[PDB]
Amino acid sequence: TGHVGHTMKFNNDGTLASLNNGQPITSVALGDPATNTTPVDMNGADPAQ
Amino acid sequence: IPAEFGKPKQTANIEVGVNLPANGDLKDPTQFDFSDPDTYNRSTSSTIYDSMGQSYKLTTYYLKDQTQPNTWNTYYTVTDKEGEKPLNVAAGDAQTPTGHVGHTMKFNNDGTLASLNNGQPITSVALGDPATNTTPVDMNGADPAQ
Repeated sequence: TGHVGHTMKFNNDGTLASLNNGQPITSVALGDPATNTTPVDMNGADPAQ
Repeated sequence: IPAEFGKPKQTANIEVGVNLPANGDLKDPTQFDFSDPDTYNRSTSSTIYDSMGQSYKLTTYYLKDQTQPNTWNTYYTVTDKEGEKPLNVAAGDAQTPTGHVGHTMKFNNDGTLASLNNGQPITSVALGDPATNTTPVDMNGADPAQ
């Protein structure tokens, strides 16, 4: 359906192994129609947040 | 014993400070018509005086731009005894197919003012001069170049 998340991996002892294949987790712009297929209706706020 | 005594002074500077609703509906700049309230968002009334002391009603119309975010279109109209004649700005950056010239207001994401009339001061054309305005104000013998 095009919903993009991130994967969290853990070791056998319960400790954190990896997050998003080692890349920082940043989301696409909330109210920007050019980058997000479902832009947030920001009601005049900054769409690039 | 005069009923009215004073020296009339014409209106030259009008300082307006307003807060514009950020959640208001977007409007079409090209479809603006001061006779149709649904084309714009808000309208305020102000009273102005000519050189001879006649009172006139100045109605200010605010439109929220749909094409450009955080952008507002503001129009001016002068009300005389024949009707409500729109007032045009000489160098305003808000233009309509109907020939009504306003000025554009841009705002930053934190809510502060970003720019006014592309950085140029707001000067309106002469009220009663038919050579400068397509809709002259009938100033009743007062100064037409105000």
